[PDB]
Amino acid sequence: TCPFYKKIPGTGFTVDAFQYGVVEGCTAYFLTHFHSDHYAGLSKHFTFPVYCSEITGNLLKNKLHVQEQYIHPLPLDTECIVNGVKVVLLDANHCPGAVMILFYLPNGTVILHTGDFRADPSMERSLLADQKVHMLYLDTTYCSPEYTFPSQQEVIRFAINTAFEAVTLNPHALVVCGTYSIGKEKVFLAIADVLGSKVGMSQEKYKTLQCLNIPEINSLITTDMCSSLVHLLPMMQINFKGLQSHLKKCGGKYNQILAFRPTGWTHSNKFTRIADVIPQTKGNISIYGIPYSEHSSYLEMKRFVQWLKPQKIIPTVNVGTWKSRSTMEKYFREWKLEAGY
Ligand code: NI
Repeated sequence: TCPFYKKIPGTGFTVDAFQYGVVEGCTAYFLTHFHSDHYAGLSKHFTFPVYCSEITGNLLKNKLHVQEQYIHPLPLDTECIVNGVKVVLLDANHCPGAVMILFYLPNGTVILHTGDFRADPSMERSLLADQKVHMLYLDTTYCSPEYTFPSQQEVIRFAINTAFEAVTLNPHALVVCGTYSIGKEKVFLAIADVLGSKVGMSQEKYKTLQCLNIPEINSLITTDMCSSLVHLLPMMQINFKGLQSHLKKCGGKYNQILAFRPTGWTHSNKFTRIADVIPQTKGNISIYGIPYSEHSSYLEMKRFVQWLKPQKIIPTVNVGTWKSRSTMEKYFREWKLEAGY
């Protein structure tokens, strides 16, 4: 059944709750972003109102074939009334089109639902600065102090420098980047830009990217693989067997592959810096795991929450085990006692 952490009290609303059939008493289904664990269950047969960003609404229409009459896109940073309740969508700094949602309940309670987010100090100067938030539905993916990672900017600088050096030493090297969802587009776009190439990909992935309102996108991507020296492949194909295979397909146009796997966190984060990362190599193939995250680090999460000073925190991630739930509740109390709210 629909878990309590997907329901917004005092409303008929639910958040990211499309896989339970009809939820009894739901008058509006919000969708924070187009990732499959969140939209799971949506299709062309859905006949309830879906509230979301413009970009998520482009993906619902074009990729899932949800009918236009049930898609209600809202602008960001704008007070909107939905079924009698004032709401605001804020950028979540996750993937394209991802939002946080502010609900202003008739009784005076204010609720923030972060969806999936990567906390940033810039959020401290959004419409959130303007009133008190009583309850926080929090993306707790990385809520443990071991989870450190570099800035997105640091990681992109590493990738750009690595790729440019490799291709300038060997003009017959191919760059490949893995993907299995929207998000992390800066990785492959920044590398293709430094190399003066467009990125080449499948027709399915090109169609996905043409939904994202990225400026000048026609200048940056293509379905013509042969004209491109940055290829995108399914993340599943980013291994020695899949890459050797792919290289056969290019007809001796290339003699070397340099590949990127943008992971979340991986335990080499606890020891090594970005400047010191090394690839796995077999023959003429090298695979780099780079820690490009679209979720808050522990310290970014902690800073956001100590700034916001909520009265109550409801985790939405890692809620399935008693050990995880207890661990998280201990950190929340530490933060509250340190900051004095
Ligand atoms: Ni997500």
